[PDB]
Amino acid sequence: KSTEKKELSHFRLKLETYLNEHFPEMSGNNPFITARSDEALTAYCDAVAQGFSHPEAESMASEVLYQGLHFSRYDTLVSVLEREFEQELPSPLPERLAPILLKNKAIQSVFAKYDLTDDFEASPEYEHLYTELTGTIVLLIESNHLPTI
Repeated sequence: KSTEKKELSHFRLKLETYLNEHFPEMSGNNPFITARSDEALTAYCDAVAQGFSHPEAESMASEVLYQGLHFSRYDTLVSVLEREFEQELPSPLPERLAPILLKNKAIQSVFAKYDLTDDFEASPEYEHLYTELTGTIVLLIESNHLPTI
């Protein structure tokens, strides 16, 4: 129960950091962070109870913590912008535009066609997504409809 407070704080901090970096749009969601940190703790306490070591328990609790959060739309937009638009939109623009593009109806309508599972980026369909996003941003720039500031 001291262990449980210490572990809970450890899982919460890891998830806060991970969201801050990869899902900034979700990073202030206290209901999710509380609920997901609680789930990871239960996985940890279960594993210990069933005979797993501390490192084993922490490892599998971390898989619980991060479950369904391996694919990041934010990260994908940042990468597209850095790899493909480096000349037209150099740093720090990728980090500033990606959150706004994430709210753009053209960009959303592209991501919505795909099943963004944890293993999506390894998927054949990743390359399709990436090319489609690149093409959309080209159109946004050429039509002078790129979101600003």
